[PDB]
Amino acid sequence: ESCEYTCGSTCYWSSDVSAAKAKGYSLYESGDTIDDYPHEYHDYEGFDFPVSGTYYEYPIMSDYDVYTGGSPGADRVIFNGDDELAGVITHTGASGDDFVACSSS
Ligand SMILES: Nc1ccn([C@@H]2O[C@H](COP(=O)(O)O[C@H]3[C@@H](F)[C@H](n4cnc5c(=O)[nH]c(N)nc54)O[C@@H]3CO)[C@@H](O)[C@H]2O)c(=O)n1
Repeated sequence: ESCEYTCGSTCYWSSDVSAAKAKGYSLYESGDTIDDYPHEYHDYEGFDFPVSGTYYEYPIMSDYDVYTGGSPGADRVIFNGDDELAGVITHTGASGDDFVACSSS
């Protein structure tokens, strides 16, 4: 129950991240979307993610429910077509539609 990632003030447990990615990926895999998620993520920000691209983003929710439509909020789980985790990012602390990385702890 440690915070794998911390987005602004939000604590995500490894299980939170995994469930988000898992959802995002099962959709990616079928070629489906839910309110435009998962979305390809360009990485214009320049994050040097530990896994290779291309990357996809899927909302990760501060209430810990898996995204299934509606407002996506400020946080995103980044994964690739091999279901690998790249990271967790957020709009929280960034200027607009731009992102900043979530910290570990
Ligand atoms: N400060 C903010 C800003 C947006 N949000 C919500 O975020 C969503 C949409 O955000 P998001 O999923 O990131 O939508 C982004 C992505 F899907 C898409 N995209 C693709 N590649 C990239 C990239 O490298 N960078 C980037 N910033 N956006 C990208 O480009 C749009 C941004 O222009 C919306 O409902 C907003 O209400 C928020 O809660 N707080």
